[PDB]
Amino acid sequence: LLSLPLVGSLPFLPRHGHMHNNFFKLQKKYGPIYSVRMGTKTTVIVGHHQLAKEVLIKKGKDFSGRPQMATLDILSNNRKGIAFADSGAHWQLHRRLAMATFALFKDGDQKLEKIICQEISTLCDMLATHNGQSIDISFPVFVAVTNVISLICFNTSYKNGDPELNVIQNYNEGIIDNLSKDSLVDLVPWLKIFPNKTLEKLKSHVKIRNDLLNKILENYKEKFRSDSITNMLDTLMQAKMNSDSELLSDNHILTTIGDIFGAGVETTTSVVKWTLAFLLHNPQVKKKLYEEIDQNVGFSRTPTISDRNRLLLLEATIREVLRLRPVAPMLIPHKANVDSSIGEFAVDKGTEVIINLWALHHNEKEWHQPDQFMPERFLNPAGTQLISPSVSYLPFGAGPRSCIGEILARQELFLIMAWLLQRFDLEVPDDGQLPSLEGIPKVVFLIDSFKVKIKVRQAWREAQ
Ligand code: HEM
Ligand SMILES: CC(=O)[C@H]1CC[C@H]2[C@@H]3CC=C4C[C@@H](O)CC[C@]4(C)[C@H]3CC[C@]12C
Repeated sequence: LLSLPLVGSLPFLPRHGHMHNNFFKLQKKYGPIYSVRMGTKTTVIVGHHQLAKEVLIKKGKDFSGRPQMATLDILSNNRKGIAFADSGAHWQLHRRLAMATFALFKDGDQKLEKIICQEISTLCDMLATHNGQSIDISFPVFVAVTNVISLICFNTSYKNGDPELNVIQNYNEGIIDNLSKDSLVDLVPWLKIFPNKTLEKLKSHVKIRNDLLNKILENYKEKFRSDSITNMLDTLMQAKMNSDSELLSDNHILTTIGDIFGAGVETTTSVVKWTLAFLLHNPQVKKKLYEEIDQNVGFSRTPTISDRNRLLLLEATIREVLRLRPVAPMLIPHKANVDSSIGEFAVDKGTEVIINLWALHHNEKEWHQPDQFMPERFLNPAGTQLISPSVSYLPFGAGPRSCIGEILARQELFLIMAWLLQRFDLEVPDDGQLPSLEGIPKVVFLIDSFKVKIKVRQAWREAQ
């Protein structure tokens, strides 16, 4: 009477719970760092901030690779661009170019605060027409951030009603949906197991997206001139002519613009939706934010970047949203470029390594009541300045593969929330339904579409 032969073993049920939460629960049994193997591939899950900072910072270069995935190969055209590119010359080149591009908006007649505030005023006007109604603000916000990125990349933007915006929204939604079912970290490779159309569907969306990028590129090749470097595509093209020109082919440049448009639009739109959601569940915090803005900016002017020194609760709220609901609760998978180690455990070349950011932001030894939305935790006991209550906090990642849009992201988020609170009461709809805060884990941690009643504030109207 013997034990059964065991051909496979998994520690939890696939497709049951959010994987990032499942991995975190396993830490109780197994500690902050453990592995799983799928056939020949081995993946390592890291869940403590110290070990995470070893992988991301102290040994960044050792762990800066990206694993190959069938779906990411499609979206990135066989590993071009920045985000899904393996570490290497192509990756390093476009990455630095993209970062240098942000210097052309440091100030001057192309100031980032002004570009953003231009789109936000259009967004505000649009939303004012819905005065007294309940709406889903996904699309207006998406259009506003799409313009901002479009100005950074091409110095161009869309007029309201350009149906191209609906086209983009449509393939974005389709890409995000098919890129993964679960998180980007899929436990079992079901895609390569059962008959399915996922790759063909993803191809189809990626086709439409690429053909649109091709179109914009051929138009820009004729508008481009060496004496005017004002946007990202200039930088890529200026760099191509000075040139190792195999790293700056057409596909490379498109894939790069693709990632920039991708991350620029989807992440920022998502965090605004989450922020509005959390405020609808917390009228009291929302009350104090109105009081804060009314008493620090008033209705004599619009909010500006420099008001982030004054509106501290607004900055704390944004930080607390990125804690509870990180856009990428498992970053993007890393990969060991060389043989190495984490916490003095050996990690081989080619081993996939996921940072469970969700664990870092809910670690009970590092955060007081992690389950709770408490913007206060980012304010000194008085409320006079911001502080870092924990080092176990990495919403934008760190080291070599860290976010390159973080400042753009922080500022866009700050200004949208600041303007919106200045002009609008944002209440629960007359149906009384609150948004679900459970979320949907894709490559981005989406929130369910919900509605808000939007009303021009009486205090703003009086300002005439
Ligand atoms: C609230 C908004 C955002 C958040 C929370 C965020 C967070 C992150 C995270 C976690 C990563 C991956 C770090 C890693 O893989 O270790 C990342 C990577 C990246 N992000 Fe952001 N991001 C945001 C907005 C943006 C924006 C606005 C842009 C572009 C302007 C952008 C461009 C990128 C790119 C290109 C990468 C890949 C970097 C590489 O592999 O070298 N992100 N971001
Ligand atoms: C937050 C983050 O890490 C960013 C880095 C690159 C970003 C991706 C880059 C490209 C795309 C394709 C686009 O159509 C939709 C979003 C999507 C899939 C982005 C989602 C979020 C990603 C993964």
